Amino acid sequence: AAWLPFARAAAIGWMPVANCPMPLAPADKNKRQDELIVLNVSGRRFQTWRTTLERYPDTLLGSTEKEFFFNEDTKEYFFDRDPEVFRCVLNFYRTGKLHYPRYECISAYDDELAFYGILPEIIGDCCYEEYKDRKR
Amino acid sequence: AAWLPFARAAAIGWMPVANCPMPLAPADKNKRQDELIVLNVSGRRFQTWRTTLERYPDTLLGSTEKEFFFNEDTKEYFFDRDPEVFRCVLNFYRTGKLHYPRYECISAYDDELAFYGILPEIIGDCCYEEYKDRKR
Amino acid sequence: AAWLPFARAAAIGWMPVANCPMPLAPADKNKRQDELIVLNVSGRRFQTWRTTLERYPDTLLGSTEKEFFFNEDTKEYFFDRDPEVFRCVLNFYRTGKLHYPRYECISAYDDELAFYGILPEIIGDCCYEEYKDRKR
Amino acid sequence: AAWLPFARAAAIGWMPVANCPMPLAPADKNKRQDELIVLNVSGRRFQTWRTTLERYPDTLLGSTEKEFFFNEDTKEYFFDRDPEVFRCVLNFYRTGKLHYPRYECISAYDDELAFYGILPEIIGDCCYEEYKDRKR
Amino acid sequence: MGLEQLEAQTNFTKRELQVLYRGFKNECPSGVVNEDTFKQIYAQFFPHGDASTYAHYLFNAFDTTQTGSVKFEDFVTALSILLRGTVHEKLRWTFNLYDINKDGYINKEEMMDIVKAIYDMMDTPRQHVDVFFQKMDKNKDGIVTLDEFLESCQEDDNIMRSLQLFQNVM
Amino acid sequence: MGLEQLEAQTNFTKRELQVLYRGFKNECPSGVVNEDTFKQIYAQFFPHGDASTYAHYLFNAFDTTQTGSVKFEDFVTALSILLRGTVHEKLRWTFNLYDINKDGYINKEEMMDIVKAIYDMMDTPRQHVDVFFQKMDKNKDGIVTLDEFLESCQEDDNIMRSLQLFQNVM
Amino acid sequence: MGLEQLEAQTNFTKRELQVLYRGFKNECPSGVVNEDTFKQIYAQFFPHGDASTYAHYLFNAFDTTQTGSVKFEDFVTALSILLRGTVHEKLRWTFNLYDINKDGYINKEEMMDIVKAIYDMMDTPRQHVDVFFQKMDKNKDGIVTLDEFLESCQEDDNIMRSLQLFQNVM
Amino acid sequence: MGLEQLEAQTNFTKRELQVLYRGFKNECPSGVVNEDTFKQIYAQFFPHGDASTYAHYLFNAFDTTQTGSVKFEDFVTALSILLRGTVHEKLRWTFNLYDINKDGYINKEEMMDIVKAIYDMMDTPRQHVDVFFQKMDKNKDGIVTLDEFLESCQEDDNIMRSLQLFQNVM
Ligand SMILES: [Ca+2]
Ligand SMILES: [Ca+2]
Ligand SMILES: [Ca+2]
Ligand SMILES: [Ca+2]
Ligand SMILES: [Ca+2]
Ligand SMILES: [Ca+2]
Ligand SMILES: [Ca+2]
Ligand SMILES: [Ca+2]
Ligand SMILES: [Zn+2]
Ligand SMILES: [Zn+2]
Ligand SMILES: [Zn+2]
Ligand SMILES: [Zn+2]
Repeated sequence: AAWLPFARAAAIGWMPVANCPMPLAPADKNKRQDELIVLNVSGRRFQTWRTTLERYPDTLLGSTEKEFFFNEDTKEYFFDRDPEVFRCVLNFYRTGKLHYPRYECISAYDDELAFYGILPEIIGDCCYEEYKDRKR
Repeated sequence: AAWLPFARAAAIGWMPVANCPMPLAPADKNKRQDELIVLNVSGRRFQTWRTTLERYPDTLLGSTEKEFFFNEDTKEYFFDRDPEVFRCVLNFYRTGKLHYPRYECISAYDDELAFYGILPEIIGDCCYEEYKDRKR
Repeated sequence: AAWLPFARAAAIGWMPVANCPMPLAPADKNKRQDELIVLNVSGRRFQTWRTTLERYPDTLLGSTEKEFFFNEDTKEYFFDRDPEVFRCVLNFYRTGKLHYPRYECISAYDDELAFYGILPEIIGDCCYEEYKDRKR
Repeated sequence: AAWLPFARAAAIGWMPVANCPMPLAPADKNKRQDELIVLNVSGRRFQTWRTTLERYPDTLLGSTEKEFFFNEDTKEYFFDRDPEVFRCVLNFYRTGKLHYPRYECISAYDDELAFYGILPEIIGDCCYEEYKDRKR
Repeated sequence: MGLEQLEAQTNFTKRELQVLYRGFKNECPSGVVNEDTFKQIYAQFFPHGDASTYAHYLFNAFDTTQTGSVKFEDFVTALSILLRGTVHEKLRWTFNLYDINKDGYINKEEMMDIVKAIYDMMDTPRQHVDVFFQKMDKNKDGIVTLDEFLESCQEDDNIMRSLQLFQNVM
Repeated sequence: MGLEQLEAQTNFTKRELQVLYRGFKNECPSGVVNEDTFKQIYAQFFPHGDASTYAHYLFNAFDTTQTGSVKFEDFVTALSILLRGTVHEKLRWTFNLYDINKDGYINKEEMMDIVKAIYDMMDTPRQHVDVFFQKMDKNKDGIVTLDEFLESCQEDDNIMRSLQLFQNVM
Repeated sequence: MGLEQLEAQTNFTKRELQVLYRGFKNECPSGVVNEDTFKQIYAQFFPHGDASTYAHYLFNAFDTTQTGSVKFEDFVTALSILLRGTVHEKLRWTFNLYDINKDGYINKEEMMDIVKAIYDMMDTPRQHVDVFFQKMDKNKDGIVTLDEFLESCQEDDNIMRSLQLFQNVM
Repeated sequence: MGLEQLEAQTNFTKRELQVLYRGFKNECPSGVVNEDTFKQIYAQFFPHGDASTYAHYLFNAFDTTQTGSVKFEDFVTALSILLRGTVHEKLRWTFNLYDINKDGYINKEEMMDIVKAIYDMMDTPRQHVDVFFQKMDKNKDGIVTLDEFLESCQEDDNIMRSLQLFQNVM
């Protein structure tokens, strides 16, 4: 909502609300600010912005699926998974591209992607070559 | 463990309380016993469900051997071992398959497997190719 | 900074308080200013001497740009970026040479360098061979 | 002092103290038990037994050289160095063999070994091959 | 998919539903259980025993929705009925499992398939059906109905004692 | 850039300036903040619609300094005007945007270009311009000046109500 | 192995048993705890000296169970005797070690083998045996029995003083 | 090498000695400073200036021990003298630096080497020695001794003001 006021400025004077756009007022007041979500994977405390996990709603960390892994007592999400592959999964929400680490095993990597509900078709061109070749 | 009530359902009527084998009745009251065990390896605090370590009882973390590494003063198991290879050892309890990290040395890796009591004959086909070849 | 009193010693007698250039007198009272700065990257708490970040002032961690990432409530800089590549970025301030991790992807690595404002033309000859070749 | 009482048992009856052996009584009462030393490298808290750093006295972590890096306030040793290479350096005190990580840069690795006062001649045969080849 | 939503439509607490989902997802990571998945689960419980056939009957008991493969929502409600639900729901579910062709009645050969399905997954040679029908059928025409099954299980207090044992999870 | 410096010259708080900076840097990290950058951002908001043309007019609205490409300083001060600034600054920014050739006037085709730019980036066939000029022009000559625009928005209470809604960032 | 179990059957505390286990496992982690293992350990204590022969006699002292190779259970109970056990157990262990062929007696060459084994692993030319037998043998026949050894160490107050020094582990 | 030991033989505190060692070791990681190392340090302080020659004179000022290369112990005591030590130690050290051939006296050409050494590492064209000798030499024979240097620096209160400024580290 830092770039939208610019689109909004271009509509002032000739378009109330109208058809089906999405720039005018931040309705519902979704400004529940931004909180650092603590994602505890295998002991390692990964820290990310709540908005970052919102980027891809059609995944485990995206949808309300992660709530099945939220410990209310420690007020954090716990995953009994690999901490190393999770760093790639978390960086996917950040950069926008899914990266394959050259050192990790393909099957180990594929299993973790299937857990967090991320399809391997999303793997960027930057290491799509490396992924395909190591998957035989 | 909570898939059993389905197996138990198909037996009600023709073999109830008569003999049974391993299904019927959650004996010994083993419930609520699952807590987060903390595994301090070289300062790096690893965290896993205690049932995950129970998966393979014929190992150090599986058997009561880990209790020699337990510290009552900090309520955690401390291991003066490499934190990096332990991630693989811990992941074996989770995924079911032992993965060889491509970046690590085979000698260091074999030494750590020998410590935790996991045999290298368990390394999955997923990276059995990598392990055999790098071991000359 | 404490190698200067030697340079200062060879000037006593023939150019004292007369003109000087950059040596003579620890001006501005910049002493005791060195504290451990905490750099929270994706949950992973990195810790460095503040003078180490001051080494290259023409970068994000070098300039006052990092203050946009500072949280007064937790008294630390938080970065919603990859913790792994940051280790390399931080090591650049320490060693003086930027190292490319062989296991990481060139695209992910270039994206992170662009964030912290370090140019890839600084990558040492030590792994300039690796960087150029893996960037096709 | 778990294996020495066995050597001691073989001398009972025919050798008071005598010439220059080292089995009979733990003189000086060096049993200042064992404390977990917290080694803070770049933010990562490495935890090792004091005895482990004693293994190789002719190094930085071995000799009283580390005391120049001990912060009395946080009651821990701080090193503004790479946390990743330190894991290899710490594992050297543990396993007895110095391992070279296949992913790290040779110059980066050599620089860290020179800092902790460990010579590259100590690198085990397990990855002496990998070290020599990557050093051109 | 909804933790607050499922808490209403099941008997499990918020804490139990989290444990059950973790227990569920560890067997099918966003894969959603099919017949093969079931076989792999009960093969783990029962070594040196083919669980193919039983997994087939167990899978046929599900699927009220669309995709064929049973989702967690339907997995947990079935488990809610089996662990916490009333006696005319636990038996109703069990009866539904015994009725293979899904047509209101359990017959001699139909029951024989299931007895064989459990025996195979792991003193009477499979013909324990003969003892079952003799003390479950009121009509004695070789057909046990739902109403016939429900009232016949009430008479044996030993089943009611085991069926209402209350089994907590976690 | 300068966190304490910007706090004085803008209306945003120290806390809001960081969020805005984080939001800016994520769309262009040290990289060339040009017209293409804008095209990429607004294409994400509105799929199946081409943001090329609007990106140009929006880029044309900026560039006051020297480097051509718009820095964060110019990005946030313009946003300080659009979100917090007085009514005569918000409209002044909007007028400056509608005036393409930077002459000081808005004409039929000039306004047509903006309408086309938004409709393309996302009921009347782009002839909202004819509705716009009919009740924004005091002279009725086909030219709307700055003063003409300012006063013509005051009479429509519906614009003032929307333009002074107060957006909160963070 | 068994932490609570060993605490009862040994004299070491729970805390000492962990340290001893850590000290043991570091010298042989699950690996074959054999004669060679001993050779490697004692070569570290005493450089420029060959521990081959002593390792054999020390390995011969163990092995009570079945597997030949000595487990931790047998390692720590023997150490419980050597560090905490009564004087008649410490000497009993030492006597058992000096008796190679496991016959119950110590003879000139038998004792000579031990002296040679330690001198080799690390002022009289190995003829301390002649000094040993001169004041340890009551019969003066060249044979020292268990009872002969026990009482002959009591008269030398200098041994009792050293043998009951109390070593603390950890 | 000893933190408690050096605390006695220097003026620095335990906290300062740690900072100084960190500052020292970062330039020569267990390498122990030689002439080349010095050149690399002052080249960093003074860009576009050859520091080879000065590093040579600065290195010759050290080495009282054995290896030629100056260790931290000798590095820090020299720095202790220069920063905290008495006036007849700071000047004594400075005098020792000016006496290149290490023979009790500073001559016109000897001083000329050092003035050139600093000028090269970074208004009078190097001949600032002429001003130096005219107001430092009591005899006026072209030789400045130690006693001649010490008393001549006392007379200029402006040097004493700068030399005793007290410079804290950390
Ligand atoms: Ca039927
Ligand atoms: Ca019937
Ligand atoms: Ca115009
Ligand atoms: Ca007009
Ligand atoms: Ca004998
Ligand atoms: Ca006798
Ligand atoms: Ca001279
Ligand atoms: Ca003179
Ligand atoms: Zn990539
Ligand atoms: Zn693998
Ligand atoms: Zn490198
Ligand atoms: Zn190796």
